[PDB]
Amino acid sequence: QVRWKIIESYNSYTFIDPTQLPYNEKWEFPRNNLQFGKTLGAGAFGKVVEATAFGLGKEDAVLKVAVKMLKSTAHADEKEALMSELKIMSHLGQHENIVNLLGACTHGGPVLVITEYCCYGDLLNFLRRKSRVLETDSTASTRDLLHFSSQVAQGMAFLASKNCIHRDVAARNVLLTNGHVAKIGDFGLARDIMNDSNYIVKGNARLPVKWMAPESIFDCVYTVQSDVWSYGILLWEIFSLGLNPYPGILVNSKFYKLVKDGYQMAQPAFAPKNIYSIMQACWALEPTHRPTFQQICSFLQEQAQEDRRER
Ligand SMILES: CC1CCN(c2ccc(CO)cc2NC(=O)c2ccc(C#N)o2)CC1
Repeated sequence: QVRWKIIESYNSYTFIDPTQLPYNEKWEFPRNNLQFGKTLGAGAFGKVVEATAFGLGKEDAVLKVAVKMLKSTAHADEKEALMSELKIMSHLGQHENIVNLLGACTHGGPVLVITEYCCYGDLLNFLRRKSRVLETDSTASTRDLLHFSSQVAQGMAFLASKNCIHRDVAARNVLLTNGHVAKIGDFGLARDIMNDSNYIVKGNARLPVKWMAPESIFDCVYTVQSDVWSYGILLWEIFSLGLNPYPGILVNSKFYKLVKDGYQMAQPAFAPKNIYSIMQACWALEPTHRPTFQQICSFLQEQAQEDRRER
């Protein structure tokens, strides 16, 4: 699969899986006080649209928001997934680098999940635009790339503390909001996975193989340490300004043997040695030897301090 999921563990402790048990009427919002705007993006089962929420939250501010919903294509299994996402997001609590849940409309019509809106779009395209610009005729700095890396590492650290796995860590799934601050969220339902060649067919599913840890690919094992590997690939995308992972290499038998054998992409053009060390660490074949997101956060902080010390 490729959706957020609370797993069982006991640093962090799983007292309960929000998925089981019905939903908390604690997030209900007036389906009327919502004016649908432009369609931010759409997928196979649903879509997410921009909108204005009148009187949302304590501060009755009329802030801009994003609204996810299903399509005709969505059946039962599809409806459950949306409710489950809702249940997970209502249980995770808020964080500055997560696309936070703001409300929902589960009565008097189709289910609508309201979350924060990210005015600048996804990171991958932001990166690709700057790089294209590099062949000059706003210019990202090492600090800029470090911040993106930190913000995401912080979001992932938060998820990990809640025993929540992401499963689709990639630059395409990193959004940029005010101040160009990065945020992560479950965007599967609005992801056109069936027609995105980055998602390889595995019979009963479509998986982002180039971003997946070996154990997840070969043993269907998904843990927080699997997400760490994926984060390593994300770092490579960030510091190469958006090149596709394993450039020119197709996903087939050869590929699997390569990753299985310990093959690792080369250091990206804009990554300092220290940052490539993070990538290499994240790509340890043995999950237990990979760093935790907090360890990544603290190391990244050190790189930001030294960079500043340098000015
Ligand atoms: C899968 C894609 C994720 C990013 N995407 C946006 C594109 C551009 C902009 C800037 O106008 C914003 C986007 N999205 C959000 O702000 C947002 C909040 C929650 C979700 C969900 N799902 O998408 C379209 C769908």
